[PDB]
Amino acid sequence: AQVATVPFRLGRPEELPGTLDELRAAVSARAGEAVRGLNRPGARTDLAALLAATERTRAALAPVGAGPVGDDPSESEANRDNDLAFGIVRTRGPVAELLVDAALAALAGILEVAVDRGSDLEDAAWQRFIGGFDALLGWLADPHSAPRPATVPGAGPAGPPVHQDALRRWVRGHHVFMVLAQGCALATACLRDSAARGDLPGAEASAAAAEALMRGCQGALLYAGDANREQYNEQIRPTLMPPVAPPKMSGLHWRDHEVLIKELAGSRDAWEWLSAQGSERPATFRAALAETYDSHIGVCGHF
Ligand code: HEC
Repeated sequence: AQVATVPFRLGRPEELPGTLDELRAAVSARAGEAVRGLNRPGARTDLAALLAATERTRAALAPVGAGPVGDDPSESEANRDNDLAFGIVRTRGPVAELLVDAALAALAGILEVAVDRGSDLEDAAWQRFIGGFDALLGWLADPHSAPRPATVPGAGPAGPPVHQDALRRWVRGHHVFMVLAQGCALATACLRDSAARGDLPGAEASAAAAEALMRGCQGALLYAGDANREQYNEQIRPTLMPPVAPPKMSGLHWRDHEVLIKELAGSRDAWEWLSAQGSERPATFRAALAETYDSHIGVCGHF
């Protein structure tokens, strides 16, 4: 709809790999490709070369999309209308590798607006918001080491508010939601599995990935509210037409979010287990966890 790239191809979060070995054999080859693309020389000089690097990468990548899913018996209309509302199409194929394409696609969508018209988001919140991609792809490239944070160029100050540019950031922002939700769902399932199997190094890396993905979602919720408050201001005009409403998420029941909170639940005993074995991630995660829950205010309706 010229506000976001549609359809946004995405995997079924239920089919996501569940253990650190199944994740690596499935996604580490395509993720490491994407990591090499987003850190090739010159790509981090400014925000412009980062967008060009994002496009060269996903262009070079052999697309894995085996078409739309279609007849899905596990999908409800509460999931479908929620998927339609933001142009999401569930796509057949390597679900983990699709998450790599969705990440590269959603990031490029965020980078277009910030190159033409900058961003009034704080330079500290801007970092964790983009670093969530570096976290996801860096960890997907090597699910057994904590991802090391790379440099993220700044954004210019917010230029002239173009018509419904806060709507472009509202739809393009919700794609980052489902991208980062699936990723954080992985690192929790791997943390749960590694903990039960006595994989202490694997538990540490998965927790580190989940935390940087949680901090990356907090910055995604600030970016969302920045565009929703700017939306609330854009509607003081009395409109003789029926006032077209911004697409909203219909309650907690969007698919990737349903999976992530189920993963987060029942992962309780693993976080306490990491804290006992001398880890420092259990503390800084609960920080990012509460920071993210607070950041729903101003973004989610039923909230
Ligand atoms: C509106 C729909 C949203 C959107 C845009 C996001 N979340 Fe979620 N979330 C939502 C609700 C209604 C609730 C329950 C609130 C309550 O019961 O008081 C939640 C809860 C969470 C949680 C807590 C999980 C738990 O307590 O076990 C987390 C961690 C969470 N939500 C994460 C999250 C992230 C990372 C989002 C951006 C991708 C996000 N939410 C968006 C509803 C909504």
